[PDB]
Amino acid sequence: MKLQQLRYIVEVVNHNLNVSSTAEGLYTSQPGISKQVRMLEDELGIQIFARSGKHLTQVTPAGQEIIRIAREVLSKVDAIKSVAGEHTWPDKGSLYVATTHTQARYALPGVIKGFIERYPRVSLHMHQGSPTQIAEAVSKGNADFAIATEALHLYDDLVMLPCYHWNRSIVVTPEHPLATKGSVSIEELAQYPLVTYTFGFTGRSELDTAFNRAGLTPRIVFTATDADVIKTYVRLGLGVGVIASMAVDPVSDPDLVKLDANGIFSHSTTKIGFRRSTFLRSYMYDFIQRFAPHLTRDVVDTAVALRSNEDIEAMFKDIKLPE
Amino acid sequence: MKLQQLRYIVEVVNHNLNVSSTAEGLYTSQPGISKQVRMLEDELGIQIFARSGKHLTQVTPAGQEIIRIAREVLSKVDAIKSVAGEHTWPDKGSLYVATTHTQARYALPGVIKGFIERYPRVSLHMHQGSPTQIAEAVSKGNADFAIATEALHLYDDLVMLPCYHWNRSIVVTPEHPLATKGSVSIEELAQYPLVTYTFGFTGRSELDTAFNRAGLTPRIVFTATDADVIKTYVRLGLGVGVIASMAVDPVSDPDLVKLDANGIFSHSTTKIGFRRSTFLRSYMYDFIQRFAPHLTRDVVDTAVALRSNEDIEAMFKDIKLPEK
Amino acid sequence: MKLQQLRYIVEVVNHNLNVSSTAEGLYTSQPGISKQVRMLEDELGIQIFARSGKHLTQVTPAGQEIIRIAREVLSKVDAIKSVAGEHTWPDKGSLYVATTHTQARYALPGVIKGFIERYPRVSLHMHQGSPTQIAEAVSKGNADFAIATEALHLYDDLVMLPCYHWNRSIVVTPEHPLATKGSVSIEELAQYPLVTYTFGFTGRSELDTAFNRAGLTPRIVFTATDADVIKTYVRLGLGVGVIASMAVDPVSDPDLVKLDANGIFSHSTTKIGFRRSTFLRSYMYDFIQRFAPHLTRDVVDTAVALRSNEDIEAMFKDIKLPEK
Amino acid sequence: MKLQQLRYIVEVVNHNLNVSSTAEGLYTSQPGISKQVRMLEDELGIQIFARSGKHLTQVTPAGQEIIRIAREVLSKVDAIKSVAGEHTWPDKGSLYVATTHTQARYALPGVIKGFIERYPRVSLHMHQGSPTQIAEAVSKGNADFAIATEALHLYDDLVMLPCYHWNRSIVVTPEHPLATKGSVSIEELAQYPLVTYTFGFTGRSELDTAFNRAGLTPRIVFTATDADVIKTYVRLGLGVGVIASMAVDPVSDPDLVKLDANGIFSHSTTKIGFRRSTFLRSYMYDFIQRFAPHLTRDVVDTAVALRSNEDIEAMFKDIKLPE
Ligand SMILES: CC(=O)N[C@@H](CO)C(=O)O
Ligand SMILES: CC(=O)N[C@@H](CO)C(=O)O
Ligand SMILES: CC(=O)N[C@@H](CO)C(=O)O
Ligand SMILES: CC(=O)N[C@@H](CO)C(=O)O
Repeated sequence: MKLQQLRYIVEVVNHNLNVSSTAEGLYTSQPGISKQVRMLEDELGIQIFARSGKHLTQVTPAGQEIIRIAREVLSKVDAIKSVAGEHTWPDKGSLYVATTHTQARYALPGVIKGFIERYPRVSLHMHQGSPTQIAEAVSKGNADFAIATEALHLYDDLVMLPCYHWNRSIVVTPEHPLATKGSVSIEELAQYPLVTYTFGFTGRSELDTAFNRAGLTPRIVFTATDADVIKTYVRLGLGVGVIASMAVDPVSDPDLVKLDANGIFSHSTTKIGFRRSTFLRSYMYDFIQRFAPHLTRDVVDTAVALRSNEDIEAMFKDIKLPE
Repeated sequence: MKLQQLRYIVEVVNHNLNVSSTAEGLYTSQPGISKQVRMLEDELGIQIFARSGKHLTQVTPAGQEIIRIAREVLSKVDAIKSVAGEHTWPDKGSLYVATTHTQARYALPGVIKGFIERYPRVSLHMHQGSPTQIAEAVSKGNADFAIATEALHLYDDLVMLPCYHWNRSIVVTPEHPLATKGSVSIEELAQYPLVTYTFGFTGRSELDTAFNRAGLTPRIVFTATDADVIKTYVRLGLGVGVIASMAVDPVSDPDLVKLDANGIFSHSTTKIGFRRSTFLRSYMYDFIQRFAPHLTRDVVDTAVALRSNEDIEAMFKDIKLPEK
Repeated sequence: MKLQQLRYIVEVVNHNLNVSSTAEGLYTSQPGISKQVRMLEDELGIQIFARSGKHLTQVTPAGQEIIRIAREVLSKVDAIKSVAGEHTWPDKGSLYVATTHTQARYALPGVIKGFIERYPRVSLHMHQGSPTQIAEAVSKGNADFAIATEALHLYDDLVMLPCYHWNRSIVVTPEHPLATKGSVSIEELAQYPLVTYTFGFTGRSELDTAFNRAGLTPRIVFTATDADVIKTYVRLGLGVGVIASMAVDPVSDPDLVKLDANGIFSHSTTKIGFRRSTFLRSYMYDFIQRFAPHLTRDVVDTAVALRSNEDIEAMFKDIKLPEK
Repeated sequence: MKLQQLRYIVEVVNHNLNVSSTAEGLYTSQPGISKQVRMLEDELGIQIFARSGKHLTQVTPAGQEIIRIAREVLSKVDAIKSVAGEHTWPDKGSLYVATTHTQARYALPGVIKGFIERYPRVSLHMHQGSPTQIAEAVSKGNADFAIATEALHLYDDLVMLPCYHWNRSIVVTPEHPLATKGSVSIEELAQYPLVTYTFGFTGRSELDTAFNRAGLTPRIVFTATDADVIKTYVRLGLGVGVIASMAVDPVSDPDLVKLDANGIFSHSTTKIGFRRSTFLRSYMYDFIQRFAPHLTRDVVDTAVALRSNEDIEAMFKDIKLPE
């Protein structure tokens, strides 16, 4: 059978079985129509229309099922012509970044907003994880980039690109013995129960270093992997939170008290990282310099071309990285 | 657009993008098909296939949508001719079923005999195969029904009707250690070389689940599609078969012991099923009911109007189906 | 054989066969560990690891068995110390839970507050992650409990206790086409770019099933592990989010509309679970009951004595769990 | 803690809390035992044994749980020493053959019985399928060999190794108008309803050829992919079966009647096939010559070395292949 026959029998019913009126609507002749209809009935060996004279009188019981399915065939062919084009698919590439939650929510949404404007057909996949985990996916071949924010010793066999420096705040409820006070100390911090990151104390971290040096041992009551849970947890009593300062601002967090701890702990450096055997696509270079605006193609190319991350550190020695 | 163009592109996929093979298949020539393909591409404004040189390498994203719809169009066309058949002469036509060797050999022979006796002018065609091939046969228009025994996620796009639940046996030669000793644990079973289906272990079968639960890995020496090959292999040494309990006959299977493996592996469910676009002729409703007594005509049509195989399951929630 | 040797080989696997990384991790030196490893190999008469030059390339079949057992041995050792803790001072210790961002942010804060109030000398450690990482944390001894929201086949080796059923929402900016129009079909949804979890589409999730049923393929522009990232992304243009309905607040989520996607995707089930080898301290039973009221102590111990998570399910068959 | 401590406390309970008797059984001294026990209790900070004098009096409530788990630790360590060796695993290789059911049940069980004796650590995987399917897996990379028994036009881009020739029988029930008769004909075959293979009639097959040439059209009532179902189906009435002669023998099939059809249809040739880009392992060469004993390594090497299957056909031109 042909699509055309199907069109003709549906149309003959739209026009109330008037074949002459069918012809005018379809820009053809009554013999044209009638030839196709009769050919279809011959092919199928069943009458789709009852006739009395030359005249169509009605659709036969069987014809009614054929016309119903025929209407479905037509509708589907339209649907074929409606199938959207190759530019609706994001198959121009895929970028897999392993990073932190604060980085993805307070840092990168400003970058993501850009990368997607430029590359609307590259798909973007932000995996989160402990410093340990972040570093493992890059090695394993599961991730393109690694945005290490600390414990950068784990990101060992990877290019290391300094992006900025960050500082740990102390967070407390408004009513807390620290909420009204000006500056606070290491000794009188360790006095309180501590709420911080799950990987915060490992035996080599900075939080640790500041307690081992002071011969103090802190009382940890709650840890989480994500800062937003540390903060939600501090909607309670006596605990003291120890997270990134960028994880708290008084606009979103008016129910909390952000409080300098800049002179209490050493500072950290969020680097970006990736395997050396990875062809840097355009969208890759793009993400890097969207995150850190000084990591322009040339800087990166100049950076990777070297032999050791010591040499990149050497390279940025006397340049004030952002804060 | 033309039906022939939709046939051609569907057949190209059916033939694994091998256009020389397609052309032999439809008794025309490669240039005939390519011209038709390219015109469709031109007409739609969409490449259906990625290309290399003279080779087709893959169906594109957009091509995939177009092709899916093309498959529906052609199945509708075959429904038109089936409706005419039904009205012209109800007791005359053909039924194609795709299933496994065990279903054919042990669940169907009776059912078939009955049917052929009632419908001597209906030709019946039984394809045997793996879950993947059963799904394939229904997809390429080679089969009206699937009778599927496991891996039911391969049939989410079909209407599938529950038939019965079944369980597996461990089966060995009478010498074998497990014969003499009582019941068998997964830890015990894991220490021997396993004989089972090619789709026995897939990463997500009932056999996988039992082994993942115990944190064990199976030692697989021999697989086959057909439970009957597997059964001949066990005529030797240490190998332990893992197959359906109904593939073994306490009478006509005299050289094999049949150990209770109901407590190692969970049961599977056998379903019979079709594309929603298949016109259900009277002999087809009969075939379903003869295979599965509780699938009366109203039960079927009731089941077809629902949205999901999960909704169909719900229909049968306050019933207990046969165990086999 | 020595405990230290079993620690070492387990840690080598935990560290992805990276022995330099292992050695840094346990504050000793690579030669220390290699010597211990090789001696174990020598003692057992089995290479645990395949090697290349100075590199470990994979764990061998036999090595895999040995390692699985080694993991049990070490968990038993930690059970000994947990029992001593329980008897010496019940209200003092640590609880480690691994779960998703939404569980932490929206199902736990209350539950936690209650617990910390009753047990001020129990430190609580909440790891957030993907189904794969939740399973990983319990396997490497980093977590006492998993609260798993989907992909439950990743936990066949744990005792898992049903908590509640949950469903997903389609979520968009108020401009978006779908806002204005009524209910949404999968065919409609498939025509937009999707925003969902990194484990949203796996080949066997609830999202896959809905799409396979309709014969459609999703256009995935953005994934993230955390429902909250996904929610910030939808502050833009066309992208349509597919996430849990409880990750969205008709109050504190004011820039997003929440479309009924209960009729596109089937529900999932949130379970809480542990290795059978974990000694259940009193505060742990409390944590379970506080999270899931119907998991009383007897219900738990009743559930642990059963053989399967499927048997556990059966316990709850004549009950209807909470929907969230 | 150490395994040794665990051993000591379990053993002290096996010996009914007599430490001196424990020492003799373990070839050590009472101070030896007692040092480890006390060290464990110190590590755990809980008493495993109640004491009255120097004497053990009983296992404490907590000690009873520790000794129970300790017994489980010991048992597991034994289980480690019981883990079977690398020679219990079939990881020396895997062979994926795509063939027919008759071939796998009446032909290859004699070969399989051999291959497994020689290679007990190569796993063997027999996939079955329509001639079409058999040929597709080889191409796709899912199979190592293809044992085509007919429609060898599908096995196009593959090495083709003739193994033997086979002939189609006719099968019927004892009571059938053909059961007592001697020889039968093409015309009076087409008189009956036909039970044969699902791919039997394609438009190029031999069954076809013999009917197109004779200007006859047969009445097909039942097809199956497997011969055993064709035969089981012929436990009925009037149908006539058309399958391989090797698929029927009067020992297994006494309820049937096998009946020459050698002069009614052309003969077929079961070849073995494989991609040219496939390194023939030892177990591969082995299977080929176990199936066809004349396809010895040298024959195969001599066979593949050529350029066209026409040349292999040329090569076997005047050699009587088996039957
Ligand atoms: C800047 C940042 O994201 N810091 C981490 C801490 O490593 C965080 O998740 O807060
Ligand atoms: C009951 C049944 O047919 N089972 C399949 C395997 O799922 C078989 O072929 O034996
Ligand atoms: C209800 C829930 O927690 N769902 C997961 C996804 O399965 C989430 O993180 O949102
Ligand atoms: C020899 C053989 O196996 N022949 C096929 C027919 O192609 C069969 O399955 O009987």
